[PDB]
Amino acid sequence: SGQISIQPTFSVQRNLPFDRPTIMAA
Amino acid sequence: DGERQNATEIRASVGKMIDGIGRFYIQMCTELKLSDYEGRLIQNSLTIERMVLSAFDERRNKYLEEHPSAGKDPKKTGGPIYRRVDGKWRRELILYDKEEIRRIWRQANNGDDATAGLTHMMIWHSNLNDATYQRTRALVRTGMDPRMCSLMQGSTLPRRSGAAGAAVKGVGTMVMELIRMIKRGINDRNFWRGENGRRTRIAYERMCNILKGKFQTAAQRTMVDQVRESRNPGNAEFEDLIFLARSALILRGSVAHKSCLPACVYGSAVASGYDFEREGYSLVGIDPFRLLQNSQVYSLIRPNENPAHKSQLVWMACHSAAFEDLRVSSFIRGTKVVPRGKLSTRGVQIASNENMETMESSTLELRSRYWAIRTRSGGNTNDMRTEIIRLMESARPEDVSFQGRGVFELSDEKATSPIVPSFEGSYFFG
Amino acid sequence: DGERQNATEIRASVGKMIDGIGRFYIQMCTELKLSDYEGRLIQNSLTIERMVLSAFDERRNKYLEEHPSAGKDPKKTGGPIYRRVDGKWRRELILYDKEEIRRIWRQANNGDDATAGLTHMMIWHSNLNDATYQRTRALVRTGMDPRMCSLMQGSTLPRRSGAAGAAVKGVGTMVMELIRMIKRGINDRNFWRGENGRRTRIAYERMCNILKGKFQTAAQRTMVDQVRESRNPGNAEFEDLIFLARSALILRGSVAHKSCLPACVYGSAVASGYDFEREGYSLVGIDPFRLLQNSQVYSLIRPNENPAHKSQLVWMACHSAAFEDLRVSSFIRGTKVVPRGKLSTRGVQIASNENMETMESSTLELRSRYWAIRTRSGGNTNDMRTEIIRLMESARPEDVSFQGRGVFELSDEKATSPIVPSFEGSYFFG
Amino acid sequence: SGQISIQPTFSVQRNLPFDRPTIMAA
Amino acid sequence: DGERQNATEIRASVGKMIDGIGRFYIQMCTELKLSDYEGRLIQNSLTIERMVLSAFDERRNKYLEEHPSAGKDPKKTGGPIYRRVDGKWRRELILYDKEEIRRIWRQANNGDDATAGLTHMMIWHSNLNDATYQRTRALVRTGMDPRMCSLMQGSTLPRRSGAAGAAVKGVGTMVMELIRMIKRGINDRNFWRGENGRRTRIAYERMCNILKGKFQTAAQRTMVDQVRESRNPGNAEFEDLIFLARSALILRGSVAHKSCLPACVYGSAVASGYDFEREGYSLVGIDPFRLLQNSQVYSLIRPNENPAHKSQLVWMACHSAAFEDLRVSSFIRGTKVVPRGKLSTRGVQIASNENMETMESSTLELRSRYWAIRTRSGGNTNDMRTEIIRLMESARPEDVSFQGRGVFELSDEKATSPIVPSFEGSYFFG
Amino acid sequence: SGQISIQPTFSVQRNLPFDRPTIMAA
Amino acid sequence: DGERQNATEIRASVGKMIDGIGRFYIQMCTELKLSDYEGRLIQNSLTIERMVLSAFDERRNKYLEEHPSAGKDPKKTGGPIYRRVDGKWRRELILYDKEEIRRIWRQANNGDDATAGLTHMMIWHSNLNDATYQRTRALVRTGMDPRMCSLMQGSTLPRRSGAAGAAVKGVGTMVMELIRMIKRGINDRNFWRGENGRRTRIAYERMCNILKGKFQTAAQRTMVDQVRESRNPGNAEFEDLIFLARSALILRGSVAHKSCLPACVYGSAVASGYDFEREGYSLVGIDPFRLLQNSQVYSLIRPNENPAHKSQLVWMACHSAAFEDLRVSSFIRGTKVVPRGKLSTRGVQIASNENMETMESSTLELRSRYWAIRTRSGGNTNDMRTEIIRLMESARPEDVSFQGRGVFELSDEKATSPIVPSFEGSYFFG
Amino acid sequence: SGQISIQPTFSVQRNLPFDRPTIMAA
Amino acid sequence: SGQISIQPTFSVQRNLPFDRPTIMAA
Amino acid sequence: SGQISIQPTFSVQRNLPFDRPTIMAA
RNA sequence: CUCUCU
RNA sequence: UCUCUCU
RNA sequence: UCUCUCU
RNA sequence: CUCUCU
RNA sequence: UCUCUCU
RNA sequence: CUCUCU
RNA sequence: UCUCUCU
RNA sequence: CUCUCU
RNA sequence: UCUCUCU
RNA sequence: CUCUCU
RNA sequence: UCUCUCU
RNA sequence: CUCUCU
Repeated sequence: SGQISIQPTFSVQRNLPFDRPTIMAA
Repeated sequence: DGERQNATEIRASVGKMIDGIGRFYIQMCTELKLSDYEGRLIQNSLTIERMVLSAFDERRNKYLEEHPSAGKDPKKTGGPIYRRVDGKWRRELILYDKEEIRRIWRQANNGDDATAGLTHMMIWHSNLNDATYQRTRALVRTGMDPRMCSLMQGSTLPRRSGAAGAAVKGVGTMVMELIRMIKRGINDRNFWRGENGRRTRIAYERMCNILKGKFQTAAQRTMVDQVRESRNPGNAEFEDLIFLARSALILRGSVAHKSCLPACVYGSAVASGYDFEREGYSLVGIDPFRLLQNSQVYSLIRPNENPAHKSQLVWMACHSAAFEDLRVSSFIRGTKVVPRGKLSTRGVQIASNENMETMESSTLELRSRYWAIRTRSGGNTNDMRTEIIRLMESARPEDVSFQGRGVFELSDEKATSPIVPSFEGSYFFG
Repeated sequence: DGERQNATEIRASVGKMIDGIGRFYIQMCTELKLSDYEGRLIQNSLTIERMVLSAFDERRNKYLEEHPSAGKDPKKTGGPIYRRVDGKWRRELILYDKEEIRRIWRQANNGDDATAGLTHMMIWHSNLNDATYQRTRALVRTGMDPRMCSLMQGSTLPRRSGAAGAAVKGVGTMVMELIRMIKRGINDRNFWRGENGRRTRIAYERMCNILKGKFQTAAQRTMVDQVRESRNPGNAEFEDLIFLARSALILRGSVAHKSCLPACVYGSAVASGYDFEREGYSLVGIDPFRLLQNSQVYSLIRPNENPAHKSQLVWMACHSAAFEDLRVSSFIRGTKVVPRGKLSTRGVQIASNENMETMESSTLELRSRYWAIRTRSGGNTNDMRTEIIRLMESARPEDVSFQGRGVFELSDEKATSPIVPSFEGSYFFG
Repeated sequence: SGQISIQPTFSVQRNLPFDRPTIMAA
Repeated sequence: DGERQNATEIRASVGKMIDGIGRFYIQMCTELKLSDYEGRLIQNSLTIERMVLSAFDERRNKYLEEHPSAGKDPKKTGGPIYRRVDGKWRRELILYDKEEIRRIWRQANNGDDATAGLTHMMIWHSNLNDATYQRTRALVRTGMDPRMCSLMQGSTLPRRSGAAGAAVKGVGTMVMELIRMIKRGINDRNFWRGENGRRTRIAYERMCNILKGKFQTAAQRTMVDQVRESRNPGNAEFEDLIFLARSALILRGSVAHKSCLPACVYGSAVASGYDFEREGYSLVGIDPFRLLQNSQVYSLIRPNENPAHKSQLVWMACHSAAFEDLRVSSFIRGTKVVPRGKLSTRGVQIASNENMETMESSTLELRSRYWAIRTRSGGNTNDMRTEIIRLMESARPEDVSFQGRGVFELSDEKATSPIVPSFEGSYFFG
Repeated sequence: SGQISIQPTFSVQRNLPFDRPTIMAA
Repeated sequence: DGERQNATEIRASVGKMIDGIGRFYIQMCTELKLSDYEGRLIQNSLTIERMVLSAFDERRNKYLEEHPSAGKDPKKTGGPIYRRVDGKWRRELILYDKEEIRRIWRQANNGDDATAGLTHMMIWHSNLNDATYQRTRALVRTGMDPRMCSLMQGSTLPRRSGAAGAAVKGVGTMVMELIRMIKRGINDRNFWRGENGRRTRIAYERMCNILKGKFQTAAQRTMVDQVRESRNPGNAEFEDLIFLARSALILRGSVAHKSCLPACVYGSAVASGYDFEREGYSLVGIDPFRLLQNSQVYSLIRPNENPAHKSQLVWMACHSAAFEDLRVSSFIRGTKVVPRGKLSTRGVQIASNENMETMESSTLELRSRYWAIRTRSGGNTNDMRTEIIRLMESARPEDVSFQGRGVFELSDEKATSPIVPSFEGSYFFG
Repeated sequence: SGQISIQPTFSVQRNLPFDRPTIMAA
Repeated sequence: SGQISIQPTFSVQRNLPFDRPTIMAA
Repeated sequence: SGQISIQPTFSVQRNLPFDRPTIMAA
């Protein structure tokens, strides 16, 4: 396993990624 | 906008705390007889910070007083000190009085305890620990899966931290404390009752209320309120808290992010004549970035190790970018950031069982091309369990949070013109 | 030490009250035509005491006047009287005027009401009831657990008792009254308000202040103060009062303990020529023990019952040792004290539905090897709920209260040399 | 259940006993 | 024993209520023009009782006022009245003003509302319903198994009953109300919140507290307290309440048992000149048994039905012996009691769709050889779920509760000599 | 099914019967 | 109707305050050397108002004196000033003495402090802030949900406002202050006690009494009284206050609404020769509407921004219609009012980090077709928690408050003929 | 979320709207 | 709410009415 | 508990001590 | 929730 | 005065 | 020289 | 609670 | 002498 | 999961 | 004509 | 809080 | 003018 | 928890 | 102003 | 479970 999504620290426009093939299913 | 007076007062207060920390480090360096090179070592600054933290730990001091240690007196502290003669580094252990350290700290702060500086040092240590090591063992031991590590920000912060420490720590650490409480409650029945029962109940109250305020959307807020309502929580709301931390990966709470620099940088700044009382300071503004821009810090480098990787680790620890997106971190720093997987460096601390014959000193490249304002938000998100689950379904890998909020050039001290980044690996612990 | 005059005045006052009680009992015995044996019956003395108490109950008298009873006039009183002819006991009911009883009481006290004697008789009755019966039904009905019975001292004392009655009654009885008030308040909303609202509020004030003064340590005192502060108390402070009574088992309050002898002993002492006005008296001194030492009291014994157990029950009721440690009680009395579990005797009172053909009379062995001074303290104890809980944690089954304070020989009338006891069952209601 | 701790009446040195297996737990 | 005044006051109050009920029934019989035989019909007395109950039902009256019925005005009441001319019974419907019934009730009680009489009549109706019909459909509908029916005492009592109605009703009825609340809570989410949320929460509080006081042993008391603690109870504590009612079959709570006679008996007693104000009364004493001993009541008998079985049903309803042991009930009555299975009789009420040509009238044999005092206890019983389960394991079919407490002869009005019964079928609904 | 154990109404010494073959098992 | 003298006196007083404000603005414009166009800028008037407010802030002045700022003296004030030469706008910072500003204010008011004008300016600033920005962060931080924003009227008013400021601020702001007090009380135990304890207790008293007077119906008034009664309030009455603010959305309190125009309009009116001392004034009458009808105000317009939206925002801020119904606001103004969601404009204030090269000036269309009298009521509304909940149930989306009270034509200066509106989006912050 | 009910400023006859699907339920 | 009890102006025999369901309770 | 602050009897310069951890909080 | 520790 | 990226 | 039944 | 800051 | 619509 | 019982 | 440091 | 009801 | 150790 | 509605 | 022992 | 939607 490992780190998955994100922890927004800086106020910059972005697209916070997540890994659905495992997070959505649980 | 009547906050300008309040904002100026807060800036003056944080500048005063930073100035006190810097002058205290200068006093400690002067009394401990280290040269300019030795005083700029990050290991020595970390040792001094541990000196202060252990000196002022009231509960630990009482514990050591009334249970004495084995061959280690409860009256004095120790810490690794590295000094250079003939060009070679060696480690020697110094013994300093806790009372003397406390007196120096009080004198350096105009006779004031100044717990704000202590909390700032603790937050810096916690950020370093988060950026250096993974505590997956504590995650698995308490029952939470090792799968999530983003919420573990500030998991190493002790309970003695004030409201700032509670605000800066992530949702995962609060959940970890809650599950530790629940595990201790399942262990024995005489809990929730008695004299200790009232104290543990109000502790649960306060920690659940700070988790209450940490969260963002209404459904998960209602869920944490309901699990709070339980008088004697157990296994079902054990899984409820597991799910609540689980939902934070998709709808995150508001976790504060601060730039807690090491005491070495503050000491060098004060030695240069900078007075933060008049100029002010801001843990989320340009001031820490500018301070790191014109400051030099040296660190001990182990054999067959990359100074660039250690400098990147130190920079991320300083700016609390351990869980920050790799792309935005590289854009802000200006150099592509190496995730923890291929970091060819161990921790910054040097263990006792190490050889003082193969270590070298290198400058830390704590310079960033861009600077940005740290945000305490979580990101745009726009029975209650099903409602919370339905919210995760909507999220698509394209929602743009902080719309119109870019990075700024170092010369842009007031942030006139944001820079829009255009977007590989994206996870530090991946 | 300027109290010697005050102590002598109090001794003279209590001696005067005791002398008045004794002469009143002598008058009642003379007018009711009982022999020396019949006049020394504890049942007859209890009947006379109930005569006086019912005669002077102003609220009960008014209630009976303005709501008449069924076939029982509100003007006269009754009570069981046992007389012996041909060696056999029988019970007959006498009818005496409340006005006549009141006139006799006033005449026996030099034309003074002397409510002190009435309060003393009420306290003796309450001590007998506490040493004889368990009111666990009242405990369970009001919501308090039946688990605690030590604090129920003086639970049968009516509200007409003065400050002495409030001081002698335990913490549990005050808590029981408080919970009865709270239950009546949850029953209806028109409470705390109106003309009756002011009176019930000042009643709550006074009873909460006497509980205020009853307690010992600062944290529980602060807790009772705070639950007092509530204008319209309810369920949360319902549980607060439950906890406050709950904490009294570990950190007890100061509950007065007095030696309230039956009117038979005082009457016999006065008939012997003893004048308590000059010699003085003390409800906590040697005087009641010495009076019981040289006094004889006879009691009715039911079939297949042990006179020794009834004598022990009467002795404990007299000395208010119902909740006293079994070991110290046995040491003071000189004979091992049987707890209530294996007491092979019913109550001293004989019910109306009883046969006057199988009852025998036996002497009560109210003689004790040692005598001790009664203490009004609670014992050494050295949010606020957690602080109170933490205090219970410290207590260990070895703390020695009343250090250096032992028992004294009957010949040791001034307590020169205390005797240190060396230490099985220890709970009367266990 | 039953009586638990003690109600000190006489001024004698003693060790006031309590039954923790149930009082401390509540 | 200072309760004698309190006991006498309670006896006077209950005697006054009984006298008011009797005089009210006499007034109703006088105004409705029924002969001595017609006035002694239990059906007519039940109709009059329903008259009073429907007249004073404030919520039902308001409901009928503001939602009018179909062809039935909300201003008047009706009820079956049976009268005899030429020896033959017929039923005719009378129309009487609710205001007139209320005025008659107030006048018969010296201008006092006297809700005690209304509650007594409601309890009599509930006892009759419990002794006549089984509400297994309501048990199965709410989720509880039909297996237990002992705890369903007073399940037909409406909410308008005071504290006496709550005390007399069994644990099963309280659990049924709790599960109805839980079902209504699972139905919609807007519950527990809003203006109605506060009222339903305090209703849950009060009903859970009366169930709190109903129970006997500490573990199940703690369990009901914990299920109370839940702010928003659901399915898990749904099963918790199912288990709590389930455990009541083995460790029962304290359920009051009262002798609520029909208004016919009280009316006949008052017509005979008996004044209960002076003589007093007691719902658990000998007084109801003696009143039934010298009272005659006639009832309508359906074709091919046994008058003895109907008399036994009426007697058990009067004495609330619906769930009482068959052997002890037969011993007290002196005639072997037929369980409900082989009772060859329908309900005492006669439906509208019945023929007024094949019905006969028979005297009810409400005479008992022995009389006993009703007990409000549950019987000797001497995580927490496992502890409760372990308690059921200990019970053996030989534990003797109420040791030394027997039955008494009717001539033994004060219960001098109890009679020990020596001990077939034992369950009424078996 | 049917009625199982008992509902003590009168204060008489007795042996309150229950039917274990079904009550204990659940 | 003896108020005519009182009403005329109040009109004269408010007219005198308005005249003083206008002459003060004229003096400031004359001394600061701005043309007619520059003097009519709303930004310049706002800067002058901040000048006055910062000059007279006694607590802030003392704070700055005894804690000096960083590079900013505590003796002088600053503010953005915009001037036009060659047609182009630029911002320059002026430095003026606090003493000089105070002297000018005193001279412009005939040597009188005239705190009424200061309070009026503060209320105008608060109305502008409420109509411009949403403080949902302060709502979520203190624990109240962000769901309600109608009650947040006057949340930015500092404590130095007099009784008028307390009356004009909404229920939500008072609740926010109460919860801030409660949070500070849960933080530390040494509160409610000591010298500061008395002051904070009387502050709680006064603020709870003004909330007492703010509310409308009796049940919620009783609730606020009871939460006041608590000596040391905590978490339960924390939720009680949350519910009390929660109930204000359905049964609102009486919140005053005033037309606080900017100092620019008053200065222009005084420059035109209007004397409000003789003609009088009324913050709820036609006078502010008529004054805005014949007054011209210019504002700075940011690039790609709509002047109409900024004019609508300024108009709503002037008339305190931030939370007013969209339909009635559009009917009164005569132009359909755009809610905050699609307002294509930022705040009226121009930040320091802004370019002085792309800004244009436009006239503010502060003209309304209709005028109406502001009402300080809340609307028709016709345990106590359940009673309050039941009240919310009754409300239906058709109750017509202010029956017969319409709007009036500008020519209808005395309101002879009201106009009945006939009734899309209806919420500004929706 | 957003603004819900109303804050009556002007004395005009109206029908003060509220959004029950969320306010009544809490 | 509204007017509750009475203000005796004329000297006429009467039964001065009050509304207890709310006055007595407060 | 015990004695807390001081009762100045002699006219000598001193620093009158108090125990804030309990006196200030009440 | 970009600029203010708590 | 101890330490470790990743059960 | 004003006015309004009913937060 | 339409016309009156507090 | 600061600022921001909408965790 | 190398150095710390639980 | 009494006495006790510290509920 | 051993010797004094309150 | 009543009474009962221990739901 | 046998004798007292609540 | 209705009623039914036992899904 | 014959008379009552849920």
